[PDB]
Order: sequence, then C-alpha cells, then structure tokens
Amino acid sequence: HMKVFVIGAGLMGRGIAIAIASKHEVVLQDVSEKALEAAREQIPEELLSKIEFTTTLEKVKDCDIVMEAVFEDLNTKVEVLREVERLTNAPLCSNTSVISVDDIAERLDSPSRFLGVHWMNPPHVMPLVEIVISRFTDSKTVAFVEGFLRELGKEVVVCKGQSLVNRFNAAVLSEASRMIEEGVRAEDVDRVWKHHLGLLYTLFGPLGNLDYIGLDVAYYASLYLYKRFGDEKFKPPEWLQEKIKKGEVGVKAGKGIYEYGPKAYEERVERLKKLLRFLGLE
Amino acid sequence: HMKVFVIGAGLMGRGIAIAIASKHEVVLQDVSEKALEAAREQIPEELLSKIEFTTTLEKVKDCDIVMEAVFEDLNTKVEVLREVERLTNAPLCSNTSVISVDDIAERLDSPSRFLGVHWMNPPHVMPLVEIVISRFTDSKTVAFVEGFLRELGKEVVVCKGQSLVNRFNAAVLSEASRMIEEGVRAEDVDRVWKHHLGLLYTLFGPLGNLDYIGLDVAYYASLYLYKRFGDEKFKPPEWLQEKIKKGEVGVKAGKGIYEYGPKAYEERVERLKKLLRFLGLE
Ligand SMILES: [Cl-]
Ligand SMILES: [Cl-]
Repeated sequence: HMKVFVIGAGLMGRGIAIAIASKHEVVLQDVSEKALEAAREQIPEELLSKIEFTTTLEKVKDCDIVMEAVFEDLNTKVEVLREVERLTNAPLCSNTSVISVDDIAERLDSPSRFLGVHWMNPPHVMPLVEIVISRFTDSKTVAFVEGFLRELGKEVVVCKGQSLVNRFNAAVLSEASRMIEEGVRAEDVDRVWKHHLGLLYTLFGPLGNLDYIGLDVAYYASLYLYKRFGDEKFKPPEWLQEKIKKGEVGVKAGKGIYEYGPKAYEERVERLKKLLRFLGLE
Repeated sequence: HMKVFVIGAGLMGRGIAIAIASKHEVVLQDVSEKALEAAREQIPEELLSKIEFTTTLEKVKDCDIVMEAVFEDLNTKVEVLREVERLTNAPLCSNTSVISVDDIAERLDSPSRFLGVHWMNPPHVMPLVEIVISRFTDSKTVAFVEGFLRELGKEVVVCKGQSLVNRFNAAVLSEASRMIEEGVRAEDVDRVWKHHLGLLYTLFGPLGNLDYIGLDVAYYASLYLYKRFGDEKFKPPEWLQEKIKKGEVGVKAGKGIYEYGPKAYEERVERLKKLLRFLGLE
C-alpha cells in the first residue's frame, strides 16, 4: 500500500483519487477548499477513509508518487511541478490531455523522474492508462509507474512523446472531417463504426483484424487503392511487404502479425455473434 | 418475398445467399458444380428449400435483384455483369472489396441500375452493408436496394464512389504503420483499441464521442497539437469552427453534432460499465 499525492480536485483529479483509493492511500490537494468539498461529496463513502483532503503540500514528501491534474496550460503545469519537485524525489506524473510532455520536462529541474500519465474518463472506470514519456524520462521511473498502474488493475500502454489514443482519434477525425465536407451525414460516419468497425477493433484491434483479412489481401488491395485514387492513406506499408515475403500472410498461414491455432475463424465469428447479441445488433 | 440471383458460390456468394434466404428465394450460380456442392453443404439445412443451385443464367430474368460476388478483378466482374445486363433490367449489385464501382460502371451498357453492395464477413452475421454508388447510379436503384437490405434487417450506409469502412480502415492502418515503423509493438497498437477506443467508437462513434469530449475542447486541443507537431491529421476542421461560433459545443450545451438530454453523461458511463463487464475488462 503506497501513498499517492494528487494535485487538483477537478473532475480528473477527483477521478484519479477514486481509482487509486481502491488500493492505496491518497492525499488530494487543491488551493480551493470549495473544490475539495465538492470532491468529497462525489467520492464513494467507503473510500473516504483512504483520502486526505488538503490545501497544502506538506504531505508530498511522504508520498511514493505524485499525480498532477491541474488546468491544461504549460505554465500552470510547470509552476506546480517545479514546486513539488523540490519537496520529493518521487515520480511526478502529469495527466496531460495534449500539452507536450517534452515541453513540460524541459522546464523542470529533474525531468528524469517526470512523465505523462493519461487517464481516460472516468479514470476509475475506464481500464486504459497511457504513460507518455519525454526524451528525459528514465526507464526506472517508467517501470515503477507501469507496475503501480498494472497492480491497480489498469491496462497500461507506454508511448513516446505523444499519446497513441490522441493520434488514432485525430487520424479518424481527420478522415471523418473529409467525409463531412463531402456531404456524408454525421450519423452515417458513426454508423460504420457503431455497427461494424468498432466491434472488430474492440475484439481484434486493427492489426489483429488485418490477420483475418489477410496481409497479402491487404497489401494488394491497398496497393490497388493507392494506384487508383491515390490518397496517401492507401500507400502500402513496408513492414507488410516483409511479412508477405516470409509467407506470414495471417490467420490462413497460422501467422501474420500474430500467431493462430486451427479454430481462429470459428472463434472470431463466435465472439462477434456474442457481442452483437449483447449490443442488440443481431 | 423476392427472388435474388447470386453469382459466385465462393465464401462471399455463399454467405450472401444465406443472408438473403432468411426472407427471400435465392438462385445461387457458379460455373463450377464442385463449388455449388461445397456451398450446399455449408448452408443451414432449413434454408435449402429457398435456394436453387445452378450453373446457368436462365433464372436471371425471373429475379428482382442480382448480386455478383465473383473474383476481385475488373475484367472478370465486367464480363459477368455485361452478360447479366442483357437478360434483365433488375438492379445489379457487385460485392466489390476495393475494385472501383465507377471503373466497372463505365464499362456497362446500362450503368444507371448498377451499384456496389459491400457485405461484411460473414454476410449473414455482420449487420452493416454499404451501398457504394457510381456517378451513373440513379436514385431509384439506390432506394430499392436500400429498402431491400433494410427489410432484411441490415444496417445500411450509402456511400459515393468509395466504401467508408475501407476509408476508415486505411486511415487507421496508415497511422498504425507509422507507429510500427517508430517501434511501437503491434500488441500495444491493438490494446489502445481493444481496451478503449473500440469501446467508445462502438457505443458512440467517433463524432458522438466528440460531443462528450466537447467540440470547443477538441478544436483548441487539435489546434494546439497542429501548432506544436504539426501533423496534417491535427489540422482543425472548418465544420467544427461553425459549431463553436454557434455555441453548439456538445453534450454540455445540449447540442453539438447531436442533441442531448440532461442524463447524457450518466448514461454514457452506465453503457460503458455494462460493456466493460460483458467483455471482462472491468
Ligand atoms: Cl505548502
Ligand atoms: Cl446461361
């Protein structure tokens, strides 16, 4: 059982404190006592015995990890982090939506133990947490924070410099924007996800899904699309071509991006049928 | 109850025949009797009373709609479609993965009643079907095929020239390829979908999800990312800026891309918790 200092009693700070208090003690700090009171009344009653609410920083030196979730502004984050870094040598973790971790890190005195920890909303519900490292972050700090988050029951992905989730959301939104400008209804953009792509990417991911499509199929299909249209997004990737030269063409060969057993196709359909039934889309 | 002619007794043709035979009579044609025999033994026994297997085209003139699912090659598709167009004035529907519907249509004698119908795999399980229209396709042909598919229980999206699903898959795969080349493990690319983005896009779609993020939040966040990094995918869309000028900033304003009632945030969390529990990711 560790003690975690959480800076900022807004929605995200409050949620992080709830997620952590399941297993650890928390100190939740905010300069506003009104924010602390509002937070307290939103926290499950059983967890209140594990959370100290405060306006000051004296408990920072007693904590094993600091999580910062203040306003999304470079100078504000730098200011709070520079204050806390003098009080402790613990890992310092900014919940940063889009502010660059490298831009923050380069303004700290001791950036080797600073990194980004990107929680999803609500932090205590959603399983994914991304660790976003700067060029300064050391390996020990990553492994410590990764272990902490994993032991909390989170699914952890470590990213360099930028969030992978933000990257994928922007790539999808950029394409959706093209469709919107072309005249595609928003509802239809969403329906191709809600009734198809979201299901496949949920169960298999986009790369796992590719194995079932067939890596050979995908390379020649994307290549045709590139030669026909020829949007950059269709351009056939180099990593894919090494796979096809190896005969690692997917589920049909028992190996593509991943390795498969004989019942893979049958299991795919079983899992999709189950998800469709659950969602009421059967 | 209509009669539908399906050309090609491979996996996709066989699956389309199974999907349709739930409600309609089917003639399933292939030049190979061995393919027809293999198809017959994969078709549910209760449906066999609704499906005629044949090697010839005499029943095409009796059918209300023709679905073509032959080898993915322009000249092969054109050849079969040119043959069938002489025998009937019914809508002609090519299950085309990536071959351009416009390239096919321009080689037909009567392209006003030709369109693409893109079934997912397996056709009889997966609810989404895309209609992909050429510059020639008339509105009557679309509405007829859309109605047929809807009444079959499919979720139909009508697309101009290219599949929206193919577009989104290529956009996501292009970004994943960048990540792969950078050193991101495939498993991690997939985990950000399987444990997060796939769930959000399944339940809300990428645009509906944006409403909860906040359209104002997204515009300024993407704008920062564009000014900082500045990948084209971060470039802030024009449609978004009109929304923010209108105060249609999302769920918080009761209106963004879509319109919302007071319990929207609470209902979002309830639906995500239910899906997490079902998937065993809670
Ligand atoms: Cl203090
Ligand atoms: Cl004939």
